[PDB]
Amino acid sequence: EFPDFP
Amino acid sequence: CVTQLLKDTCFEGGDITTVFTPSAKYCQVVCTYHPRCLLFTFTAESPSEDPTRWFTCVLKDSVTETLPRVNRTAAISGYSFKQCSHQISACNKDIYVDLDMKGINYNSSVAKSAQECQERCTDDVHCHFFTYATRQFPSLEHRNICLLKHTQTGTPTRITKLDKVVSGFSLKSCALSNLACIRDIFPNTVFADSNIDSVMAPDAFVCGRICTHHPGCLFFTFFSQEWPKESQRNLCLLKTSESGLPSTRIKKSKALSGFSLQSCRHSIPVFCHSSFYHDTDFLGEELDIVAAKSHEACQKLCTNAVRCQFFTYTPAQNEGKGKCYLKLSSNGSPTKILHGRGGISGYTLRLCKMDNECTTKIKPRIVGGTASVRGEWPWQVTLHTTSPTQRHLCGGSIIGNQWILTAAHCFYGVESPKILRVYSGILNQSEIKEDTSFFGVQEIIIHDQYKMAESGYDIALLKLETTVNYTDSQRPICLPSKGDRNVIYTDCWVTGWGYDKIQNTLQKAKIPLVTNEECQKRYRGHKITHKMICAGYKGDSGGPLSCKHNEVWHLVGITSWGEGCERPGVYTNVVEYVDWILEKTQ
Ligand SMILES: *[C@@H]1O[C@H](CO)[C@@H](O)[C@H](O)[C@H]1NC(C)=O
Ligand SMILES: *[C@H]1O[C@H](CO)[C@@H](O)[C@H](O)[C@H]1NC(C)=O
Ligand SMILES: *[C@H]1O[C@H](CO)[C@@H](O)[C@H](O)[C@H]1NC(C)=O
Repeated sequence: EFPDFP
Repeated sequence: CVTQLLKDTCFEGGDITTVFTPSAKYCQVVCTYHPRCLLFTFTAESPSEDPTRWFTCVLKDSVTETLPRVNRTAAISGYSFKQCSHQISACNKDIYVDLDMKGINYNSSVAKSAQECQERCTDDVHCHFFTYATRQFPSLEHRNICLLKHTQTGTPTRITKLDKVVSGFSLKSCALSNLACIRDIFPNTVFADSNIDSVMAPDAFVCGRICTHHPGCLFFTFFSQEWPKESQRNLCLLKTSESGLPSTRIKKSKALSGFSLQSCRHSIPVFCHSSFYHDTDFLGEELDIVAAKSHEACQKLCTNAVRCQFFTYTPAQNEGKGKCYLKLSSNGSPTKILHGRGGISGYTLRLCKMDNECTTKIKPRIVGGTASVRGEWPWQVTLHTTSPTQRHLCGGSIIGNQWILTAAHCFYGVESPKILRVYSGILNQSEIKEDTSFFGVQEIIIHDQYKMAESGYDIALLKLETTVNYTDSQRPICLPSKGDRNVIYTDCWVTGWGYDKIQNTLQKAKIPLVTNEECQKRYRGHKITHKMICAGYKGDSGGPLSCKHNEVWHLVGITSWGEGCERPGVYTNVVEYVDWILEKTQ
């Protein structure tokens, strides 16, 4: 996984 | 059938499942493609609703085929297209602004535009959907990043509003991907990676067709009926892997293994399993049982009953009349497949309407050996010019309701489309008389960059001013798929009349393809580009090069020059012009 947008 | 939606209407109950869609119109597509959904209720962005309950698409089933409507604000509903005669696609070109669609985030590259992000998603083995942060996005770290995503269903696990971001789906189901399909079916081998799902399939064709429309399935294994363990016959395991390939292939026997084909989706049947399965009983929930004279009449009753997904027919093998058991299940598939009880089983054809129409089977009717008949080449058309008097000018192929694909060099000093006349289902030119009906060309789309036939960029479209009532005499051919670039066609056929000197009856002749390298040698003065393909060792300008592959016909080439009825003819390489054709048509 990548962290997604703030 | 009720294609339109319903301003502020909710259906009460039915709740089969709940998913998140970006819009009602797409929720309708999900409903249509789900094996049990008849109707739905979507929740729009509104004052009236908690932000959590937005983008909610609730798929429903009713036995009566409708539900009770309730006036409720922000709600859009809600019938599936199963009831419709219209064709249907899952292709959704919509880009969704200020919208973040959530799932497993797996590549996080950086991109030029929303467009190039979509292109990446479409070209990737794992991508269901994407989010792209525009230039205008706050965090400078994040602006321009294109992160790809997947889920179990293909739909997002959630949808939230987030300013300066754009979301959208893979366009594999618009025939736009350049991902190569692998058509090879590995026998006596199994695969051992993740097991994301399983159904009961009667053969490995069916198995691999189900892998194709299942969004999380990249490859599969089928344990045939002849397998050891009782608990595992007709078991279609649907697989995937982080890499996307099966890590390893075990010799392991009585099992076939293959790959998804989401990429070559149109041009192959997917939803349409017209075959019958003899001394085979499909287990599931019974819906009706009816008198029936043939197992064909059984299918037609299944197909005609919207809830029915599959059937078994019991021959009186007495008074002649069989029992037709109309059935359904949770997915679209039997819960158990049993052999040795004398039934004929198959599926609803209510599903073929989702398949691309140029994939429908061919009849059987004649081999002639040399000349054509009735409905042999339903896509081939004759192109008439009214100047100086009425004559055949070109061959063309039907590729759309409203479209012909043909050579640009055909239209040399044609001044107006109004000089043209397209005729379909024609054999003897003799058969054309003033009374004979024809299609009038609204428009000629020549490729920009076309100058000379031997320069190669030689391709034309005719938009017909009235659409084609599809018949046994008038059906389209399919465009080659971009995934199928590595395909080795071995059953290729040129059709036409003579075009100089013209033959009366439609000439048919099977011809071998010839490699570009190989052709280039025979052709001294002129360059043969990758945007051309060759063949040889009896048709017109603009005439089709038709190849049969897996009982489906493809338009591989269009006639362009050639010498002489021995040197190979040059052709326009249709595959290399697919973005283009799709561009100019939608
Ligand atoms: C064209 O029509 C039939 C085939 O449908 C053929 O037998 C006939 O000979 C042709 N007519 C001519 C050459 O006058
Ligand atoms: C819901 O309300 C009323 C009565 O049920 C009726 O006029 C109609 O069916 C619905 N829609 C609107 C706009 O009033
Ligand atoms: C996405 O990122 C990979 C590495 O994670 C990179 O090599 C590539 O440029 C991107 N994807 C492609 C071409 O599929």
